[PDB]
Amino acid sequence: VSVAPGQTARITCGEESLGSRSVIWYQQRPGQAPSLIIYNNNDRPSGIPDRFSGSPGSTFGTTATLTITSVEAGDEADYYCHIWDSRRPTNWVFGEGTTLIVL
Amino acid sequence: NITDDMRGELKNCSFNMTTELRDKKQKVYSLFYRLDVVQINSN
Amino acid sequence: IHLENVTEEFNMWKNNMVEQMHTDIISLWDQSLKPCVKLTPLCVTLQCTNVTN
Ligand SMILES: *[C@@H]1O[C@H](CO)[C@@H](O[C@@H]2O[C@H](CO)[C@@H](O[C@@H]3O[C@H](CO)[C@@H](O)[C@H](O)[C@@H]3O)[C@H](O)[C@H]2NC(C)=O)[C@H](O)[C@H]1NC(C)=O
Ligand SMILES: *[C@@H]1O[C@H](CO)[C@@H](O[C@@H]2O[C@H](CO)[C@@H](O[C@@H]3O[C@H](CO)[C@@H](O)[C@H](O)[C@@H]3O)[C@H](O)[C@H]2NC(C)=O)[C@H](O)[C@H]1NC(C)=O
Ligand SMILES: *[C@@H]1O[C@H](CO)[C@@H](O[C@@H]2O[C@H](CO)[C@@H](O[C@@H]3O[C@H](CO)[C@@H](O)[C@H](O)[C@@H]3O)[C@H](O)[C@H]2NC(C)=O)[C@H](O)[C@H]1NC(C)=O
Ligand SMILES: *[C@@H]1O[C@H](CO)[C@@H](O[C@@H]2O[C@H](CO)[C@@H](O)[C@H](O)[C@H]2NC(C)=O)[C@H](O)[C@H]1NC(C)=O
Repeated sequence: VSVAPGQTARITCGEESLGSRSVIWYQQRPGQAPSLIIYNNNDRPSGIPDRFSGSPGSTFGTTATLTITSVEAGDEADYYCHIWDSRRPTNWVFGEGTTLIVL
Repeated sequence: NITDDMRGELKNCSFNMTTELRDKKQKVYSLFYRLDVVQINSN
Repeated sequence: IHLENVTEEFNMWKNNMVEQMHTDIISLWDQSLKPCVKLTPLCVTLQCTNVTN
């Protein structure tokens, strides 16, 4: 998955939505430990930058996205989604990785 | 204990019938007089 | 129309016409059903499970 620098990329991960959901986005640089990005659907902890667009949780029958704007070479990180639905049981494993290949 | 020359006034019959559902069918029996059944045409 | 002096007694408990109202609503309910479909072939063996939740 590749776009030009300074741009926005679109990253999706996992099943279609069923009910009200809470999503969690984690990132991981290669060789290093994992790391948080987005803890609620559109909320991020302090000390973390903006320009990370998440999806609202109210929309039914959609797919969770993740939009990265003003990208750079440091943003080359393996990504991991973690969904929590109010209809499906608890996922004890993480979603599929979507590696970014920056320009 | 029927004498052979006299005939039965009662016949005893069994057959199939639908139950309350549509899939099950059951086997049931009853009595009838001779003036209500006729012969369709071994067995 | 309004009236003066004349005074009558009432009784809600042995009052009539409520009985024919309770008859008439039942009869209207029954008349509103015979042009609609029967559900005879629906009584059948059902294979059931829990919904996804
Ligand atoms: C989906 O269904 C599961 C049922 O397995 C839900 O898991 C339940 O999660 C709650 C979270 O509060 C657990 O409650 C905790 O229980 C301990 C027991 O002492 C209590 O001390 C804690 O304060 C807390 O209340 C609950 O145990 C757990 N169920 C089982 C069987 O372990 C889950 O929340 C449901 N929803 C989702 C979105 O997954
Ligand atoms: C004609 O009518 C006779 C009686 O007038 C019916 O015969 C009866 O059919 C039942 C079928 O369940 C028999 O019951 C069985 O009896 C044995 C005897 O020990 C028992 O071990 C079984 O567990 C069961 O209870 C009953 O015996 C039988 N009557 C006689 C006198 O044998 C019959 O259904 C009718 N239809 C025909 C013959 O097509
Ligand atoms: C009432 O329903 C029962 C059950 O559905 C009927 O029994 C079925 O009767 C037919 C003809 O009598 C049987 O066909 C025969 O099969 C045997 C071996 O399978 C074969 O040797 C014969 O040549 C003939 O093809 C059938 O198998 C039998 N089914 C069962 C489950 O017993 C019965 O005929 C119905 N009517 C009455 C009046 O009892
Ligand atoms: C039921 O009753 C009839 C009537 O009696 C029996 O029919 C007889 O059958 C035998 C042999 O087929 C004849 O010799 C008799 O003349 C018949 N009787 C009449 C009045 O015609 C029949 O056999 C009986 N069945 C059973 C099982 O008892």
